[PDB]
Amino acid sequence: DTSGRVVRVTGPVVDVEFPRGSIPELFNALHAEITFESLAKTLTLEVAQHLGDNLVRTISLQPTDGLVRGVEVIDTGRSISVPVGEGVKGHVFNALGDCLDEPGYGEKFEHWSIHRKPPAFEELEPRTEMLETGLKVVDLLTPYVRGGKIALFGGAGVGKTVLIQEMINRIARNFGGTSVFAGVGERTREGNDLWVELAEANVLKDTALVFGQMDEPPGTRMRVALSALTMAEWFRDEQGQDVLLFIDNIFRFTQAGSEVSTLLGRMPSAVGYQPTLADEMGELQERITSTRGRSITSMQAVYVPADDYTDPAPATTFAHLDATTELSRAVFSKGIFPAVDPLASSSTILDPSVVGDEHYRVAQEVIRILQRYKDLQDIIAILGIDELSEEDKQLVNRARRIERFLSQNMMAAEQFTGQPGSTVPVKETIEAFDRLCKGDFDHVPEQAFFLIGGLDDLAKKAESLGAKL
Amino acid sequence: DTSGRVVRVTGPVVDVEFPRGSIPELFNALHAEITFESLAKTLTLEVAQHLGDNLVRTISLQPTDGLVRGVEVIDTGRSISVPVGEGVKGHVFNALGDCLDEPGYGEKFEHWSIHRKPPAFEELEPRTEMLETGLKVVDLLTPYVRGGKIALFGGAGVGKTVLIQEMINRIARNFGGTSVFAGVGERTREGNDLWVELAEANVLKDTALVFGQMDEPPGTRMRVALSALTMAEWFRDEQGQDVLLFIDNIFRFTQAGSEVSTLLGRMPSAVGYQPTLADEMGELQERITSTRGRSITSMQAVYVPADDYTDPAPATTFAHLDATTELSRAVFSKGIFPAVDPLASSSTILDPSVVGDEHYRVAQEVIRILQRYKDLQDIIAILGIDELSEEDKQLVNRARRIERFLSQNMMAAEQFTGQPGSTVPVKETIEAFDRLCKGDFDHVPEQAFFLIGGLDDLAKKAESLGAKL
Amino acid sequence: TGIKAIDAMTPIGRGQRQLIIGDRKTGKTAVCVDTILNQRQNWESGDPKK
Ligand SMILES: Nc1ncnc2c1ncn2[C@@H]1O[C@H](COP(=O)(O)OP(=O)(O)OP(=O)(O)O)[C@@H](O)[C@H]1O
Ligand SMILES: Nc1ncnc2c1ncn2[C@@H]1O[C@H](COP(=O)(O)OP(=O)(O)O)[C@@H](O)[C@H]1O
Ligand SMILES: Nc1ncnc2c1ncn2[C@@H]1O[C@H](COP(=O)(O)OP(=O)(O)O)[C@@H](O)[C@H]1O
Ligand SMILES: [Mg+2]
Ligand SMILES: [Mg+2]
Ligand SMILES: [Mg+2]
Repeated sequence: DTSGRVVRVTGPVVDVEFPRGSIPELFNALHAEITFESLAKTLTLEVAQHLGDNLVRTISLQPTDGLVRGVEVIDTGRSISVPVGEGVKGHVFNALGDCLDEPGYGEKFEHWSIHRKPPAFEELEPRTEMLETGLKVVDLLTPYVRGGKIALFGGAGVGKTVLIQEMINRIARNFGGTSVFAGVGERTREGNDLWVELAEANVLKDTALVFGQMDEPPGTRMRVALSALTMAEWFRDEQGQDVLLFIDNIFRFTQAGSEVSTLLGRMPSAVGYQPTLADEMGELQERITSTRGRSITSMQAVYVPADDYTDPAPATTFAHLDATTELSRAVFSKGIFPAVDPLASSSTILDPSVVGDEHYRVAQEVIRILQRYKDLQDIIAILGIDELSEEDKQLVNRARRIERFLSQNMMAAEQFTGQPGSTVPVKETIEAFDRLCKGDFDHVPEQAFFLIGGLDDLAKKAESLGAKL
Repeated sequence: DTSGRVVRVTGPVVDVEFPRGSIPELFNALHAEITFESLAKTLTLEVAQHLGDNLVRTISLQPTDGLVRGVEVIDTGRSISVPVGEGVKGHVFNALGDCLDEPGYGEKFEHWSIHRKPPAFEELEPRTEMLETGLKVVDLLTPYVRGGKIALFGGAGVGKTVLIQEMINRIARNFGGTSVFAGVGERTREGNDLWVELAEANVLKDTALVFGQMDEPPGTRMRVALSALTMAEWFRDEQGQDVLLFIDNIFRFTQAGSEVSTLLGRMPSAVGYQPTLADEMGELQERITSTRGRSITSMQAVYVPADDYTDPAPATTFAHLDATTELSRAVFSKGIFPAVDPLASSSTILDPSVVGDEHYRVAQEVIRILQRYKDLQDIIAILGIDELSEEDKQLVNRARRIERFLSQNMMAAEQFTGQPGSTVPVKETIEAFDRLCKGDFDHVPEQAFFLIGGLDDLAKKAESLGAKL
Repeated sequence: TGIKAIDAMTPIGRGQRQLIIGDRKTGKTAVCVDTILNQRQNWESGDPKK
């Protein structure tokens, strides 16, 4: 007839031969069967390449352990589809679209293909509206954008997930729209933790969760982000109501693409990443966008391999963002939380014509003081502060106090330390940092600027440390 | 008949098939046709390898866009030949031997193959005669050899082209022989600049220019140096009178050989260079020489990739030269011009038996002072100059004045500083640097040494700043 | 280009190829867009030589 036949099985990549004239199109979904009674399942393969001689190379979305050569492969005729609609709010889903908490749910919904095209160029408009969070460093030096793309870069264990949870607490709770959370190649324990904490915070009824985690074959970790993005695209286009999209470790999407590319027999590029790194990253990231009149505020955590910010994956991700919060291990080791590197982080709306003159001036002054401190850091490391000029000593004192005052006790840090969170309005932040960079607090010790909120918290901690403002 | 047939076209490398017995020898010139009316031309192909089974792998000298598989390839039976004789002087030529400003000129001249063997060893003779240029640093620390091999090393955009223009101004303007200039894979703006500036100085009537620039395929950049070298070899062997051979960024020969080494089927060497790097560089560089009684004063510019003097191309070029003027970006960043590194540059006629006892003593003292200064620079940067001795502070003042007095306002840099150029005889240079090292000008500020000529210019600029000497 | 630093220290002429090289978020696109915007008076002049 017209059904295929497995020929080669190289890991989670499967080559399938089809009768001529019946070759499945790229991205089509095929179904194979594993009959080994403990691993019995139905594999969903995705056509990746046409090899010739009626061969087709596909990426399996489930582990191929137990697959035999010559078994029948059924071409479904369409690409992988996921449920879309209001019904997906409040449930946990797979990369294939299967509900996890309530199996069989959503099989009667409208189903959308996970491979869409990005919006046309004539539909795009730049977003320059500030999103106020309540964090001092984020609101001052890297203000977030309403309907823009945000990322949190960082090495291993510097606070990317804790900052994702902080932004879920701050932005997604007081929200009026709908939220989607994709967990790409991350911990399953964290997925369960988020599921439970969104159930108890009464936020789950507005959030749709899609999880493809660390214990999945690279195809699942490559396509789960597309599934969640498809649900978000439905919420943006068909319903048009202020979507939020959190993606946990888009870098795991990149890494699964790397592994799949190695298995497909492609030539390795620099470092070892796939040759189609930027192309896949662009095909994904260009659908995470707000069109004219319809919003998607996006926030992604990006892992930085071996703390190497010049790695091809984060270096390619950088070009797709409106605000990049970069977490450093140097800042993380000093106990400053969030461990935001203030000199590397950036935002496209830190512009006098967007945030105002005083905001921008105070931010530039803070950055100048911190850059001078970083310039002196070498001499300070060998000879200490005692050898600098008097101007430089004053500036280093101001810079230590500033780099400590950018720290803050976050709402999500109450689980680690027991101290509740703090919200600081942006005007109070600007005023406080203006007073710092002007020298109005050079007498308060270096501590008492550590993990507090606004100026009242500073006054309380200084008066508990025997100082005044 | 006995013609060829194009079988494969992968970029600049073309495979051709010939009947048995009609296989062209290595380095022959074949002619193919491109008939597309917007790109119609006659491809010249240089036989590079015999692939077996009557196949032949050739490198194209023109872009292969528009070349069809199976077209006729005519074997000329000889290698690429260029016009030679006293009639090539005053004209701009091609890598193929075609006149650019007056096409058709030279088709009735004697034509010499561009492939030669280097002179026999029994004809080689060491050259130990100083070529007085007029630059303080060159005349002092890197005395050029008359009839010898000179090079200018340096990264991207330090001083090489300006220094070669300066040396064309100094050595070639009042020369009693012939000059040949090979522009090997350089800019075309600079080629037109040189053409116009040689027509202005009435030097063009004695100079033969051969240009294959950066926009040309790697075959032209690989063979233009050989064409110009064949013209110079004719002027040396047949006419026999005092050739000058300038070559801009000869490295481009190595780089063009490296661009096609993988397409020719060779495994790459250490830093991505061809395995035959040193062998080809030796085959080329050994023809650029003065035999006994026949002189060729050669002067090449050598690009150092990424300022790394350990790169295999400059590291292999270093062995073919009698004098090397090595330019640094650290000296370029300080405003000192020419940006010669006095501690890295060298010459073989820097010998008490060649340049005299006082020249050599002054040069060695300058080098010692500058080395001690380079050793103290880090201490001075971290701990401050007041931490040194009094001997060391004296030496540091002297070394700063000396490193500023090695700079000079060159004739070819009037376009960059608006200031006319200077010329300093070698005896004035020797005595001036003797007085500097002895300490006769330790009361003149650090300026008034910067971009000047001899001691009279030093007095003028010192009095312009309120000082004497 | 309308920029003092570029027009004074690294001047650009018509026919030249000047490279704007740097890290990310240093002002490369800013420099190029300002160079484009500075030609408004040249365009409003009217003669094809300006
Ligand atoms: N001359 C300037 N003065 C003040 N601010 C500037 C200047 N040039 C650029 N900026 C600011 O720098 C920010 C980013 O600069 P820009 O986008 O031009 O850099 P870029 O080289 O394009 O980096 P990327 O391509 O990675 O975005 C802009 O928000 C702009 O406000
Ligand atoms: N704001 C904070 N306050 C206190 N502790 C923190 C804070 N952020 C992170 N930490 C600690 O550092 C660790 C960071 O983990 P996390 O950032 O979730 O890892 P990753 O960045 O790999 O996702 C947490 O286990 C937590 O104990
Ligand atoms: N003697 C000099 N005086 C002033 N500027 C110089 C001098 N030599 C080089 N430069 C500067 O260096 C730039 C490029 O130098 P060049 O020698 O052309 O680079 P390369 O060595 O890569 O060919 C010039 O535009 C010029 O501004
Ligand atoms: Mg994490
Ligand atoms: Mg040059
Ligand atoms: Mg830009």
